[PDB]
Amino acid sequence: SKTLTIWIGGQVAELDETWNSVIKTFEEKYGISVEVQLFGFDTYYDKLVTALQAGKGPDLAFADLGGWVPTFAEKGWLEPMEEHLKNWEGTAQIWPNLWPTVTYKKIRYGLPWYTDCRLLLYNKAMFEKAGLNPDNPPKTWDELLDAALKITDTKNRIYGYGVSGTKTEHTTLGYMMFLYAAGGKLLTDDYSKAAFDSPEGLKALKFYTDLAKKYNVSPNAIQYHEDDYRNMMAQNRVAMAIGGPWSFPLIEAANPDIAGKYSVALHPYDAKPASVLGGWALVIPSSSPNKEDAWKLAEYLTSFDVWMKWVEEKGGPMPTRMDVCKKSKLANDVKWQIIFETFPHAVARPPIPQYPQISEQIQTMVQRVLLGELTPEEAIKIAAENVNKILGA
Ligand SMILES: OC[C@]1(O)OC[C@@H](O)[C@H](O)[C@@H]1O
Repeated sequence: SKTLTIWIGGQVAELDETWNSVIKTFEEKYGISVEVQLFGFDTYYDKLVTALQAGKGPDLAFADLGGWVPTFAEKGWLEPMEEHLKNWEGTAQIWPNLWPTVTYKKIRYGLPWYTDCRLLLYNKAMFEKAGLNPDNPPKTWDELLDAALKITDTKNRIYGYGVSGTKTEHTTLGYMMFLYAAGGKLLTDDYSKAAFDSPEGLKALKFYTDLAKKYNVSPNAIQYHEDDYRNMMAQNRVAMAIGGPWSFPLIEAANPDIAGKYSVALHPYDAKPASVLGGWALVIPSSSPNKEDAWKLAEYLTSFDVWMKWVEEKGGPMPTRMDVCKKSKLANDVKWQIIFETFPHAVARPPIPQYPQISEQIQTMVQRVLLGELTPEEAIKIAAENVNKILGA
């Protein structure tokens, strides 16, 4: 009596014409009507939590691979998908580093649908205009700073490197990119304790925020993040940001003339190369009255034919299926060589129910420094203390 309802969230929800085509094909094939709701990234967690707490909303929902599935599963909000995955042809094709991201107490509660890792996204034409070689992007923090300073011309609203400092996950991810590039870690290996209140973590915090505050190579970091910077990049106003394969269809939609005029590279680093893992899974709420049809939709959406067509048309994000990654023409593109080589090393946000609260502490830490309310030393002390209380609660 309830129409099958899917909630699609995050940046990929902008590809609404592609989604409509995909869903219509499903309806034709299965004779099941689908109610679709699309959600922007920045408020999607709060909306999804609101619904799951109430026992209402979707039969199938997007959930971030960055800790949401363990958080929801711990509460009993999600239907287990072990039995379905055991019987599904596709299971052995999902990149294996993705299964821990949707696992709670050795049970899988989500089906990874797209994935990514984070990289330097940069604008070739802007490098060239500044007298830099586009095909030789910065490899180190020192080179990143030099290139960012050389490109920046704030008087003409031109910026070398966009720093995310909003109260959004992008800011945590930005800090993590620099933390791991400095040879630090977010939590201890057993997740019991904060690990970022270290000399490495301080160095990362100071450089990430200095790019915005001292060196002034970013638009206002308190107001803007990765997705804003990608759109500015399409206008040739921001030369470098953190991004990845989801960025590709989106930047090309914003400015079709930018095709071929942007690329990706391993993000510049200090002590160690770093990348962070991301993406979205499909989950079925335990309160759904339509659980079997919801699985049928998940199965269809994560099928070979659907993902082959998606990649053919849109060129991103990265399929969670190995066979599509390997059999599609993605590998012909140099952008994708870099992605496939980096992905297996990408570090994961901790797959624990505490993660969203922890991310909130990292966001606040960065913001308070950017706002001049706290020194990096003061901010990182407080954040780590709060994370340890969260983990001990
Ligand atoms: O694909 C980009 C993305 O949606 O950005 C936000 C992250 O939290 C997600 O995991 C994903 O990487």
